[PDB]
Amino acid sequence: DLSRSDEIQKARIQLPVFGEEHKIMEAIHHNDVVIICGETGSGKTTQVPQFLYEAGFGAEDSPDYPGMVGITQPRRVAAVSMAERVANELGDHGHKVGYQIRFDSTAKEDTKVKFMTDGVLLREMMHDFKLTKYSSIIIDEAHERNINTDILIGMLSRCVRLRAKLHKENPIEHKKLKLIIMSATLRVSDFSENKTLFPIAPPVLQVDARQFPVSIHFNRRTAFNYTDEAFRKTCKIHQKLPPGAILVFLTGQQEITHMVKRLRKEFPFKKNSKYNKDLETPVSKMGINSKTTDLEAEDIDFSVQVIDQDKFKSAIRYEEDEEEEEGFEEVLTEGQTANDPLYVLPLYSLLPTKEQMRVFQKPPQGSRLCIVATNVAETSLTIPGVRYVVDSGRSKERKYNESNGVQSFEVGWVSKASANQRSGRAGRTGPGHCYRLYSSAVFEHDFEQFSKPEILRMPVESIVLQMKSMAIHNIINFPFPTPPDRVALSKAIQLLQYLGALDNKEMITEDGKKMSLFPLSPRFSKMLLVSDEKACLPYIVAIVSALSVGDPFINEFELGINEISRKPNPDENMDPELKKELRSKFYKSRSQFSKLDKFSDVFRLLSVVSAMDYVPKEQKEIFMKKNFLRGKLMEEIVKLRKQLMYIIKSNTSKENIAVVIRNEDLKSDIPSVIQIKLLKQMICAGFVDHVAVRADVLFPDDAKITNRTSIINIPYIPVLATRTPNIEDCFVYIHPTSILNNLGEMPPKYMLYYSLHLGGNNKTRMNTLCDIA
Ligand SMILES: Nc1ncnc2c1ncn2[C@@H]1O[C@H](COP(=O)(O)OP(=O)(O)O)[C@@H](O)[C@H]1O
Ligand SMILES: [Mg+2]
Repeated sequence: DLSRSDEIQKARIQLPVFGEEHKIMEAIHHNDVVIICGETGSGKTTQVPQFLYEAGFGAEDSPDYPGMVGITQPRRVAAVSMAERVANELGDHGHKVGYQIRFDSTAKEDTKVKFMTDGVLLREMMHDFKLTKYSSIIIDEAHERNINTDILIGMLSRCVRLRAKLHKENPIEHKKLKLIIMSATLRVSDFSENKTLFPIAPPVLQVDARQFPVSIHFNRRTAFNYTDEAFRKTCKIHQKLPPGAILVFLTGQQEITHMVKRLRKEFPFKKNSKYNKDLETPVSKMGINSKTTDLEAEDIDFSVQVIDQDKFKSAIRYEEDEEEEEGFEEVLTEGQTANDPLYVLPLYSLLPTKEQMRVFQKPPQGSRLCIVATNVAETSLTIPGVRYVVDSGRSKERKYNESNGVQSFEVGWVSKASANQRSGRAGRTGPGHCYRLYSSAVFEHDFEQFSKPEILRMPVESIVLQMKSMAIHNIINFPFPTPPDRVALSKAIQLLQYLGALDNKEMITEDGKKMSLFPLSPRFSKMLLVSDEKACLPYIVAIVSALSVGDPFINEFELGINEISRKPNPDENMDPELKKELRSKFYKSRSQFSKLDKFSDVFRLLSVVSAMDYVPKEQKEIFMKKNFLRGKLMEEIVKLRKQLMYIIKSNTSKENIAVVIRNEDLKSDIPSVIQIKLLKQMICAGFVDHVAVRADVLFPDDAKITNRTSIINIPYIPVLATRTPNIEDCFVYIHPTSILNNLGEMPPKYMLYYSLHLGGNNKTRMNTLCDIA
């Protein structure tokens, strides 16, 4: 027999999924694949595994369902917390419940209900595709559309098909597999209507959760300093409004730690109270890297966007086209004071497990609970008693810049769907309030309706590399929920081959696996991997960071000081002396960063970035102004170098003991001559498919050229280019801003280019990196 406590079984009957047990189990008995949709707090994660367990799934001599019940989460916080909750709810059967969030954790013997991440199950499928240890797999939180979730759903479609075939043949020897996909929303047509996933559409069950009304309060304007605004709003809620918990939505650990410290200092418990160490978080993050667990966007610090208040405000100035703050008309109730202690706790994915469990316990009497969380608390779990939500409206998400191939992880607006999901957390126990730290205008105009599936926010070569690191062989025909185009997939496989991440039979190499460990686009990952020779790693880190952020050099044409037009075509129609003096100082400044190498634009980049570390704080602006630099880009490059250094150091160890890096660690020696030649080979490894040979070499005497041709007129041809019936439609040229223009000597024979550019219609121009010998 199974025996739960009175508290437990009475909590369960309130949950809307509990009431639909009948329809759910009926569908599961009649169908191998079932989709269940229900809002957060419905009881999906806690109750469906219990339904299966009570039905005999995993029972030690079940004739049809002896395998475990596996349930995946895209979020490891949810995996662990919801495992602990289900173990509690199973009473004297709770020992059957375990979890696994690390690759090399080996789970308990008697575990029959197993919570794990996405990536854990993907890895188990490498050793047993059929997942024979499992009677049922629940893919949870699918509406988040993380890349591993999409991949797992495709993999499981094949697995369930195969298990059904084998079970049809011999049911004593091969058991069926029940696949259940669970979603917070109805947006499941990429699963339910996808015929390559499910030839026969699975049933879609809807659970009708009862959410109390939540009053939505927009701020009048949208503050740039959202952490200060959230602190301010949280204090006002706490001091004026009746009992109930506060959930604050920030974007990452650093912000959360700082905000929790401010709140504890503002509303402490009495001096040397026991509670002022139940709140202590002596370890800000667990030792974690990509070798042991699947990094989530939230965990990765690699941001390339300039933060800038002026740019922010001008981007949203339409809100200035149209008195008290709304949502503060309720008052304190008896036994409350404006200065009650705040039982404030952090909640983010890097948080140690024992600390992350504190958020479900009741606050001590006479205090108010405040959870400062990332969007882990948006749909993946529920904090009891939340009456007030404070929404920064933002999150850290993966982004892919199509124009330059840079993958990064950036703070930006969430979708409207996500904002509404955040608000809803204030409506689980009773009517509540959500305080959005942004205007109704900004919400309307700049919050996208729906967030893009992560597969659409990735370099396709990253998608392919991840699947290949999971030993998924057939990429082209893989049943994606949202498939990339076959052409892009083929090109991505070929790129990974040029990078040596896939071999000639399209299988991952050892260097491929190492690259798959990095959160960067594979060209950059490759350059960092081959870089640990002759103390060259820091130079490559500087170069990758500069390329990721962008060109900090303001050029003559942007300064409006060019003597000759950018383009030679003769179309369209104080200041002079000053312009000539500006040109003088500009070419001097440029030359000052061109001393490491005479042919290589990438090394003038390295040069400014290196010089930047010797310019003390009070010189930055003078430095910037004197050198026509984009100071915000330079500062961002400093920050990114430090982030990337942390990423590498965290990867060297198995357990992360990487130390905070300080600005003084970036001080570089200027590279030696052989160091420079080597850097050129490393960069070339990242861009092997981008070499351009002077047309006069491949074809001498068959094409025009003269003694005094402008350098910018000297034709190059990318070796991998598609020769056309009329050839010259395919040549490319050196840009007039490059270092090469100051040669006079003839330009190199083999040049390495970052990319080619066609806007600016004279001719296709090269964005040059360096020469190849
Ligand atoms: N320690 C706990 N962990 C998780 N949920 C808890 C805990 N204690 C109580 N609960 C309650 O259990 C319910 C869990 O619902 P859940 O299964 O997470 O729904 P869904 O997965 O559909 O969002 C919540 O309403 C929450 O209030
Ligand atoms: Mg859930």
